[PDB]
Amino acid sequence: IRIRLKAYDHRILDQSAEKIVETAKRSGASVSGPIPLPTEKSVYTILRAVHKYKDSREQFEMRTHKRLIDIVNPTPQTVDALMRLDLPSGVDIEI
Amino acid sequence: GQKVNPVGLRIGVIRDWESKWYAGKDYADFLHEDLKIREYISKRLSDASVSKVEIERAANRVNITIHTAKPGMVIGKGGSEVEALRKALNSLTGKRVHINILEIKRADLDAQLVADNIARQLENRVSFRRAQKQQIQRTMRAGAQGVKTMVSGRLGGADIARSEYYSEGTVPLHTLRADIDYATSEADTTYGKLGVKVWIYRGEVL
Amino acid sequence: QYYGTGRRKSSVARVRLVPGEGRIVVNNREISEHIPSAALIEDIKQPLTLTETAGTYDVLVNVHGGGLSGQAGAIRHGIARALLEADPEYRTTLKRAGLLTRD
Amino acid sequence: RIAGVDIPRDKRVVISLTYIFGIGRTTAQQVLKEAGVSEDTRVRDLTEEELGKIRDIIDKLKVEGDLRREVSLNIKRLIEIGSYRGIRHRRGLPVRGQNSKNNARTRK
Amino acid sequence: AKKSMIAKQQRTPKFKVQEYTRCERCGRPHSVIRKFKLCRICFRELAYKGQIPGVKKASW
Amino acid sequence: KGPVAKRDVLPDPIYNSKLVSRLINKMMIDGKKGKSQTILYKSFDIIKERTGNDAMEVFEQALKNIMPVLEVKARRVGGANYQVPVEVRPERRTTLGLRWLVNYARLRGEKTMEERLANEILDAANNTGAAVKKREDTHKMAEANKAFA
Amino acid sequence: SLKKGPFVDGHLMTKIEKLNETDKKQVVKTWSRRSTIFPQFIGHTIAVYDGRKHVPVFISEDMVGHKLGEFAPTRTYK
RNA sequence: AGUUGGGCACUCUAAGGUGACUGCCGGUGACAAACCGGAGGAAGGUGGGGAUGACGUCAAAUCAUCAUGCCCCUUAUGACCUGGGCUACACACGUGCUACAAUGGACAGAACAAAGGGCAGCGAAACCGCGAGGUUAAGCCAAUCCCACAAAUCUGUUCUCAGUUCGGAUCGCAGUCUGCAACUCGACUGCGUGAAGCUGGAAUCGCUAGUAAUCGCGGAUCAGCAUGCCGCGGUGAAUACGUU
Repeated sequence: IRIRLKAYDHRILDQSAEKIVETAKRSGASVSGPIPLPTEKSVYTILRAVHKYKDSREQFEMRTHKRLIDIVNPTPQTVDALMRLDLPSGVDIEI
Repeated sequence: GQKVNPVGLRIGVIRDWESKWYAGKDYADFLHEDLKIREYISKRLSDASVSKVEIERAANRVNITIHTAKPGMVIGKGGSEVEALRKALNSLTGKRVHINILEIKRADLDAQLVADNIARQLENRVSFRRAQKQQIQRTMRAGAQGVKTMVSGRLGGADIARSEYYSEGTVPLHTLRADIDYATSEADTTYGKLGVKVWIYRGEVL
Repeated sequence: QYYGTGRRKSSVARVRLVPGEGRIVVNNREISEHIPSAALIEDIKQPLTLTETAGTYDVLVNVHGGGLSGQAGAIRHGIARALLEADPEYRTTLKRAGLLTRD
Repeated sequence: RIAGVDIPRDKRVVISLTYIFGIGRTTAQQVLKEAGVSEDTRVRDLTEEELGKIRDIIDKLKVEGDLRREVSLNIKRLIEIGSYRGIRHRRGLPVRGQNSKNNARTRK
Repeated sequence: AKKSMIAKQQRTPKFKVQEYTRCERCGRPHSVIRKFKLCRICFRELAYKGQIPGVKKASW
Repeated sequence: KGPVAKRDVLPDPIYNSKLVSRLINKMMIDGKKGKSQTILYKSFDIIKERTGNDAMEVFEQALKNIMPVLEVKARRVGGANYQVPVEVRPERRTTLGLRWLVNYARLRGEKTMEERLANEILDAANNTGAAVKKREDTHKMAEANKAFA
Repeated sequence: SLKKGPFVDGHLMTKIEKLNETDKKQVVKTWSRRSTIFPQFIGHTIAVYDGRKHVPVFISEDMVGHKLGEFAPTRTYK
């Protein structure tokens, strides 16, 4: 029961993490807090000009934030609660 | 080599994304689909003065939010418009599409709407010297700590083009907390193509 | 077991000072077996010589990252931190000689 | 001695054989391992038996005897029949294939 | 001479190795990225105006 | 603007001294400080073996014999290009000594550097090394143009 | 084609077979400069299109281990 | 074999906070503004670095990213296909890489990293081949598995500056991969050759600190191609008198 939540901004991931943790704990999941997981970022160095001026460039950043949540106790009530969770698209839940 | 688009700079800090979804193995497909959707809806509602459109993917489900400033026209009879829109969007995408509409209070503060109005006025043969100051005063009366307009291209004078600037108030494009709405619009006229750049300063957040 | 953190040039050192004779262990190895160029060694020993701690404490260190120079820097930083945790009486001696800057 | 002019003055047996047209570094070791000279010696400080073994081993190989003629024979083969490669070889141009607007100037 | 070459790229060639990439927005070669499938200029312009959900300005 | 200072490793495992560490810092090609350290240690060992004298005293004598007291800068008085002698500060004297030592040692030419450095140090301590010749040449240059000061 | 065997076009192979089946004929116009030269191609005069025109070439013993384009320059340098 | 039992101390990781702000003392000073030093402090005087580039000049560059008025072709300046060419080469010039050497050559043993990519994709391990590489194939949608066996460095043998065990250019032969296809026109490997070069004149360029210099690693584009561009780490200094 390993919930892999990955998002682009922590500002949204924090609310989803708090909500899932609360929903799981209320029944007895014995779930550990949101486990901070290392981020993965990819850079895209790009020429800012059209034709000339190779030296001029612009760098855009890819940032992805993900955190793990593990549930120990079966407590199928927790699974039922998890099944009915509706959150924004930035979470991309994956068990 | 001059100022960068403020919108492209404030993103990730204060301004929110105009698109939100984690794409698994289909990021390019989702991107192109949403680009096609935006182009379609823009060329369809151009007569409705639409400013922006955000989209969210909900696992084979699409949610759309439209900021119109005049939804009465976008809804029309209610079922007619929503159908003509959602049926076509589902046909293009092939999956479920859901639509939502939001009204805009004080439409004079939206960059895209003001830019489109100025482009229409210019295409309507209205004098820029008037339109610029008129829109500036309208925005200032609608509530804004700073506004600025730009008009460049063949204004009908001669084979020598120029760019005009009109503004008032504080417009600190360098301040990283300004929440400035910058929008560009094009106006294809009989003498050529004109470009309008309008960035509006509504206020900062502490 | 006086513990002290040490970092330098993308390196990390976990130093724990235990009562012994002065035997220093680096990832279950000796000083020379892992750190040639005795210049670094005497540099690592600078905090141990400024104060009277010749052979009153054994050192067990776990290092990771950086290079030999950065590893020695993190090692000496952690040694200084642990020895300060042991006896803060002479904090001025080390501060005058550095070891509390984290370059 | 070996195949002609010898160079046993002060070069080790491993590198002394390199001066011969047809022997490099690896081939020198391949020969000396069969000869059994330990590859740590100077040619002038050798016995008649070891020298004879080395000379026979070299005679068994193509060392400066037929290589300089086989190369020219192949060159003529690939020149006499057109062979744009061979045309470049004859004209004094790079043969393996390289751009001409730049370096590879070693051919005129 | 853009839409013609666009249809060319769309049509499956005799040898699959002939296939290549295009922007699909302006139809340009020369640095169309695979992940985004957009060219340099279009990619920059779209990233500026809110689109491209995850990408932001880089700095470090 | 204003001036600024700088420091380096003062101690040294063998031949503990500030100037020895400064020299070790010099002759550091491509940042390979370990190679310079090893070469200097081997050269000092060769100095102490070839002669029954401590390398410290020989090194100090060579430094003092190489220390250029007077420099000669450039002063473009119109189309004259005059050269004016200059009093060298002790730090500048030491830096010039180290520079000349390293340069003439690498210029000597031998099987290995350590031998060149040992020979150069021995000659300088005897007031006969190439660095001493450079000192004498600089002193003569300063003398020729001493009329300016 | 290195270990897959010598490479050759199908049309050129069919033409060379129709040629060698009974006897030699006039020069053959072929645009394939990539195809190799098999041992059976000896005596078959063929004209390679070097971009400008079709240049005839006669195959021989020393021309089996190479390709056709080796005997059909595409650029002129006097 | 950190694998296992046990734990979340420490490192590390990712969220919220504190901290640094001329904050305090001495001195100078118009008492202020401001400056030198000092103590506390991890950080002292915009701490180090990146984005943030005003009005305007250069009718600077781009109709070839896109659109674009005017003019022009329109059974053709529009459109389809094979091959060649875009890689030419008498000579010169910028940018970058390799050397001219013993701080090094060749060989043997040992050790420290960071960052990032991976689904028709990365591909361990095994077998085979003097080698580029081929077959089977675990694992990996990823802090797990792979890319990926880091190099400089240390420790040992040896060469003594011989156009050399430096240089490998160039060349003949024999193989490997890619892809319909490698001659014109790719890369890599083994055998043999090894050319010039012995540090470079006019003059000129970059760098005031983890900088230069030096040695490697990954990535985009990509079937295939990297001395090119971006990023990361390892070793790592000297000067700054003073504006003539």
